[PDB]
Amino acid sequence: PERSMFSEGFLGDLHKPGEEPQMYPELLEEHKKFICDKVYTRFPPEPNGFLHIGHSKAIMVNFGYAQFNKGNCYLRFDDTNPEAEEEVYFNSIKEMVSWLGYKPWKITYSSDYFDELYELAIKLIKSDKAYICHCTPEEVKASRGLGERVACKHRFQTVEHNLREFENMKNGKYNVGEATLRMKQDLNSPSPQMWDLVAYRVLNTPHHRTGDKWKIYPTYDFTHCLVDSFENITHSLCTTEFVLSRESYEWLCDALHVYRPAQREYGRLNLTGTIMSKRKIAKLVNEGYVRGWDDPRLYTLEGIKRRGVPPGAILSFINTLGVTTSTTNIQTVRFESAVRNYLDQTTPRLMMVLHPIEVVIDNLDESFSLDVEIPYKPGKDEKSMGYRKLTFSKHIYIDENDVRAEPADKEFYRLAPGQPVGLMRVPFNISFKSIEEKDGKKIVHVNYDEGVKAKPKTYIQWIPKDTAVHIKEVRIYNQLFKSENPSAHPEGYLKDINPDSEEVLRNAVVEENLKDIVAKSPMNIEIPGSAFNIKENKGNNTVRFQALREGYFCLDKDSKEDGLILNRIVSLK
Ligand SMILES: O=C(/C=C/c1cccs1)Nc1ncccn1
Ligand SMILES: [Zn+2]
Repeated sequence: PERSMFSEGFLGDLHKPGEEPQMYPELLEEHKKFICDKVYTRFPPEPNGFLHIGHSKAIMVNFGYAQFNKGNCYLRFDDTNPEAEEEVYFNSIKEMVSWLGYKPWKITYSSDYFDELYELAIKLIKSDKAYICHCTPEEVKASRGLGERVACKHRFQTVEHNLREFENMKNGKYNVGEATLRMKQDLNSPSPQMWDLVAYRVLNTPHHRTGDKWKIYPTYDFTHCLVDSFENITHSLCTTEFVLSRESYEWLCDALHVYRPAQREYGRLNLTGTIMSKRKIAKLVNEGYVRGWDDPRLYTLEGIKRRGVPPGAILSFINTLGVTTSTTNIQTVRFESAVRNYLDQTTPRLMMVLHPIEVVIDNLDESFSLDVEIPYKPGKDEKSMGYRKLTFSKHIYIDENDVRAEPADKEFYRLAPGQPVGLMRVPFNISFKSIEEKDGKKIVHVNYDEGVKAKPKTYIQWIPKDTAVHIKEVRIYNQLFKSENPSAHPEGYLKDINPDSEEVLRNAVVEENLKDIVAKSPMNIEIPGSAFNIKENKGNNTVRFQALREGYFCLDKDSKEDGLILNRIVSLK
């Protein structure tokens, strides 16, 4: 069957809610009375960019564990750092959580706790566990041993001197960088994540949610653990990148006599052949190598969604990988295989011709009409998706590569002189007659070999000409880079772009019944017995189908009724 990842490995061996290891075990009664034996997790994306595919593991681990155990999961924006904070990041994050079929129990912000965090900075100062430093960034490197660690004169300032200076920082007394608030931890400890970390930095800038009220803003080292305690996070799950930071994490809570959440780290998801440098990908969008942050060639969530990948395929893929402390190293070919096997089960089959050539069946009359009924998914579940009718007549389209004017060879099974080809779901074959040159285009004349039972070597797809839908653009996508390590290219990652990563076909046609797939979309066909049957909302990305001999496609963001634009999700293979 399908073994869930939440009952195995890293997630299946986590503690029960309410049994988080505490230095002071009496801080659980106020914690237990809030959780009521429910799991409480968080998702804390920083809203200064788009989510890539790695965040889908962060989303699945945190919302999925909360949902698997009938608990709750916060959607917490980590707007600790005040900047321009463009609203599209906040929306895109919300949409990508909702798109993956997870509903947050409550949407919160890190800025929501600036008041409570300022009170705990005083308590830490009053506890002689912090101090204000006026050191330059070069000075603290020497005090950290850029070597032998030495203390600073500020560390021995009286408690009342720290209180006096911090109230000055609050009221915009000093400039950016000239004054900090460092935790008084331990300099003999070998962990560099404990060499008097900065807890508050003076910024004197407006925050998009709080404005000019705050002139000093805390750091990540101060914010993560304390906001987890405020929201009674039973399991605070993050990537193994911050495993050394768990000492300072647990330190700050034990230094303030607050509930100490359990930070357990999992290995992040690393796809081979992916660059994660936000600046590098920014360079691509600006110079035009891709047509937006949601370009179907990117491994950002918006781009993967626009490529046409169904959300359930992503989750089904992360689940089969599992979650351990070991960081992965998965080839993108295994990701495309998962999406391919998912669409094989959940999409209807349509007839599309990418490089059409007009066919004239000479021996058929103009009034001739043979209705051919075709199921949307031939197989064990035919009657579930329904049937459709195509009218076979004198004028049809087939693919240029399915007809050749010279006799065939051992590798060519399609239309040729002396070698008839079968038309899908059509009783009898068509035989080659001649090729007419007309209006620049080529027109193949055939006979319909009616009444003669002869097995063809293959059956090709075809479109009725009179009711064919003409597609403005079909975009065939491949890997954006030629190699699996673009940053290691001797001439730079820009010199490793795949020029053929996007091919735009201008003359494709598809059968009329695509209009029927749009009307039934969002279709949301389910994989029996699978736990990853996510229902989607309306949108061109949900209009998915398989072109019977070409691959899987969907409607792009830019598609309209009088201007269809298709994306090739993944090859047929
Ligand atoms: O999509 C990204 C990276 C996306 C990011 C979003 C926000 C910060 S990085 N990288 C990629 N690399 C190789 C091939 C395709 N895609
Ligand atoms: Zn100092």
